[PDB]
Amino acid sequence: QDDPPPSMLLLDYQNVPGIHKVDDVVKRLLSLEMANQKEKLKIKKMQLMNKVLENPEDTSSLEARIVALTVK
Amino acid sequence: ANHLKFIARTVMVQEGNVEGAYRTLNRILTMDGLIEDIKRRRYYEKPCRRRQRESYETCRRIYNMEMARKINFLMRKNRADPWQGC
Amino acid sequence: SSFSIYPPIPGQENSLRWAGKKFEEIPIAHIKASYNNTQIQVVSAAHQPLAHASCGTEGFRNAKKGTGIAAQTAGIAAAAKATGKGVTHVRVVVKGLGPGRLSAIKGLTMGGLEVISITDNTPIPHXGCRPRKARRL
Amino acid sequence: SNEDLPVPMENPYKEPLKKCILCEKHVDYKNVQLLSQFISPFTGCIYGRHITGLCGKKQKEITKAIKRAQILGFMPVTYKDPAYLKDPKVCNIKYRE
Amino acid sequence: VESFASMLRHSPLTQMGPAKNKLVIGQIFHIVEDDLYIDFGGKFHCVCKRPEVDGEKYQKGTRVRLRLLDLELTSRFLGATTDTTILEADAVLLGLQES
Amino acid sequence: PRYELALILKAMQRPETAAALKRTLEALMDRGAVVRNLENLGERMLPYKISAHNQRHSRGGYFLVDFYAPATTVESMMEHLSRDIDVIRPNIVKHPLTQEVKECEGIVPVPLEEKLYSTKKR
Amino acid sequence: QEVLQLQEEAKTFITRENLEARVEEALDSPKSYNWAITREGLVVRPQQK
RNA sequence: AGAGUUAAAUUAUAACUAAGCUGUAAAAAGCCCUAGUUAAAAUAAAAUAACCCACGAAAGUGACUCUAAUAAUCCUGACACACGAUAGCUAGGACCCAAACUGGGAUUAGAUACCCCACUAUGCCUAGCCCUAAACCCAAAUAGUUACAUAACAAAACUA
Ligand SMILES: [K+]
Ligand SMILES: [Mg+2]
Ligand SMILES: [Mg+2]
Ligand SMILES: [Mg+2]
Ligand SMILES: [Mg+2]
Ligand SMILES: [Mg+2]
Ligand SMILES: [Mg+2]
Ligand SMILES: [Mg+2]
Ligand SMILES: [Mg+2]
Ligand SMILES: [Mg+2]
Ligand SMILES: [Mg+2]
Ligand SMILES: [Mg+2]
Ligand SMILES: [Mg+2]
Ligand SMILES: [Mg+2]
Ligand SMILES: [Mg+2]
Ligand SMILES: [Mg+2]
Ligand SMILES: [Mg+2]
Ligand SMILES: [Mg+2]
Ligand SMILES: [Mg+2]
Ligand SMILES: [Mg+2]
Ligand SMILES: [Mg+2]
Ligand SMILES: [Mg+2]
Ligand SMILES: [Mg+2]
Ligand SMILES: [Mg+2]
Ligand SMILES: [Mg+2]
Repeated sequence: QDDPPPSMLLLDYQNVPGIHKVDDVVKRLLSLEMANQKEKLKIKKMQLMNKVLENPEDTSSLEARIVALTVK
Repeated sequence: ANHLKFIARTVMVQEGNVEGAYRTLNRILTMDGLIEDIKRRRYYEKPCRRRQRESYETCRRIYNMEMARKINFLMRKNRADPWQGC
Repeated sequence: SSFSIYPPIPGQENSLRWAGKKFEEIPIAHIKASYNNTQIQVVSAAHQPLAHASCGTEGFRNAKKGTGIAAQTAGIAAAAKATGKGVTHVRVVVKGLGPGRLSAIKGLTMGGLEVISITDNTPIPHXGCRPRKARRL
Repeated sequence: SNEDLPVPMENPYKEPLKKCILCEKHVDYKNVQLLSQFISPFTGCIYGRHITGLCGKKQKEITKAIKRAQILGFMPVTYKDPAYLKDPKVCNIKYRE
Repeated sequence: VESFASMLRHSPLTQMGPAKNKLVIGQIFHIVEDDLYIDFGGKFHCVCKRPEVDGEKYQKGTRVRLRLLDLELTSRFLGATTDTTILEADAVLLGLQES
Repeated sequence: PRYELALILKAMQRPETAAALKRTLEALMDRGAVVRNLENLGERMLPYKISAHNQRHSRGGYFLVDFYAPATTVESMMEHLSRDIDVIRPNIVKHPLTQEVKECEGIVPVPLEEKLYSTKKR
Repeated sequence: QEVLQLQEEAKTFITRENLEARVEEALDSPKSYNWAITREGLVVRPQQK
């Protein structure tokens, strides 16, 4: 079982630069606090494959799909 | 029960006649379908009959509105035939 | 002569006074026209009853009271009792659908009473109590 | 060698498809006036497609928007709000004859 | 010898384009008491009624002006494998030809 | 905005109306909500009499609050407003601006359908 | 782009510091969403009254 | 599948007036603790939109709001696993209204039927079971073709 930390930016609003210079207000509005269960699954799936899979960019591989089904 | 009174389903007579005003009220209900609705709520129809009634009402509305179009489309072909005894 | 079907809204101020009183001040004539009986009651603007009449009280009995003529006579009788108490105009509210709707409306007209507004308040459930089963006559 | 033969091109005379009244417009449950124009003033019923004339997308949205206002307390249920009785007529139904 | 394809390109019918809302002149070839059978050069003959003004000068061979709406009236009804033609055309009168 | 609070308040004077909004917004902030703005729709006569807290109300004021809140705290906000007596009817809906107006092209005409029966001589 | 507009929108959010000011301002500036539609599809704003 | 919510009708109940009220092709029985109007919880059911044809594997679902959410990088497959309207059973709670059974009235040669009046199981909520339907679109799943060609009828014919 996994537990995504609450105060983390959602999947989309991570790689964009200049986040840590923003005030706590916007960081609160983008964290998992103001995101529904759907955004939580993305973070679970993103972390899970990066720990077990070898090549994360491959989605058609059987191992990648097994990880995806396990999250569901 | 909670709404204001004498606003809904209300008409006012003009020039002192009441038969004309009443017929206006009936056309209001018939167009909105309340008159037939009250008729069908006197007794209860099972959902089996309700769908069988909506499959006969819809079919009639298709045939009638299609035969109506053909009549209007062919209506112009009713003038006196110019080639009588040709 | 611009005439509007819709009633004068109480919130506004419409200069349309019958017999010196406003629209809401005019008494009410409730008509419950069922499939077997027709009951007519006239009430004041404060919902205080003035006179009551029905096909049963006018001598009609059993099946006879459900006919149109019985409702027509009830309208005449109710208007006469109402006119005795001094009412000229009345707003008639029709309740239910039955054979006595037309007769009762013109019954008040020929009984010495004048109507200005017609309202239909038939009980229309929006989904409500389940009605009785069908009749396999 | 013959250049007079027709070319396989799409029809250039395709007139643009008809737009519904509320096309590209955002319906809402807060503007009673927009929702009130599609309700019969005497009874309070909601007109169908054959009377309203709206498309298949803005007819369901109007229906859902109206019913949301019925319960949330923004418009009357059994009659049209008399304040919006003088708005321009968009429906194609005539009661007076 | 002119190829048939070249004939269609320069034909007046092709240059007309869509038949809706086109001002086309025609000639009357048959007269009834109230119906004027007008030939406008199309496949069929359109029928129009005599106007109340200058109605006495609408005679056989007279040229009039038309506004074509449908070149040939034809519609499809349910249960019909083939459309039922009317063998006529739809047009309206804008007056008589100004010679 | 993410959530919209369709708030209806009992008709009263300026001081208590401000106090009612002040504590209602305070309750929202306690649950972890960042309110964007407050919109006033004025006082209007209610469409129908609404029974709330053993009272019959015919006139009330309309107010609208939009905020970002976690999904699990919606029930607490609804439950809190139910116990309050100065609010006649609270309702929470997702903000209509969250969804985008889907692009439309036109009313595509549906041709009449053929080949619904056999071609035998009827 | 999405986070940039939230950066600007964060300035006007209601905080406990300006809870009174926003409430007082709201009670003095009524606004309505009502607008009608014509047959041709043009928007009619009742604010012209 | 959960949580919260109620517009129209109806009833307990109160006030006022009236002597009758319900019911049928026609009546009787029942009621008179009643009927009409005004004020009004709970329970139950979801007008118009729907002349739309969407979601689910099927049975099913169309009052409002929020939360969770609709397998497979996209073949076939049982006696195995999971599900399955309505009626019925076990335990608790609810009961407006409808209503098998039962009693009364009428009809009839008889009517333990059709028609009228009263009321119960039950239809409802929570937990468990039962696993049956004209569960029928009487047309099995996946890919396709419009070629060949009309038993009849129906919803045209066919290949892997
Ligand atoms: K409903
Ligand atoms: Mg109610
Ligand atoms: Mg449940
Ligand atoms: Mg007796
Ligand atoms: Mg009573
Ligand atoms: Mg009780
Ligand atoms: Mg369906
Ligand atoms: Mg499947
Ligand atoms: Mg699927
Ligand atoms: Mg399989
Ligand atoms: Mg079962
Ligand atoms: Mg059951
Ligand atoms: Mg059961
Ligand atoms: Mg047993
Ligand atoms: Mg039990
Ligand atoms: Mg019971
Ligand atoms: Mg009962
Ligand atoms: Mg018996
Ligand atoms: Mg079935
Ligand atoms: Mg079978
Ligand atoms: Mg099958
Ligand atoms: Mg199979
Ligand atoms: Mg499959
Ligand atoms: Mg197939
Ligand atoms: Mg044969």
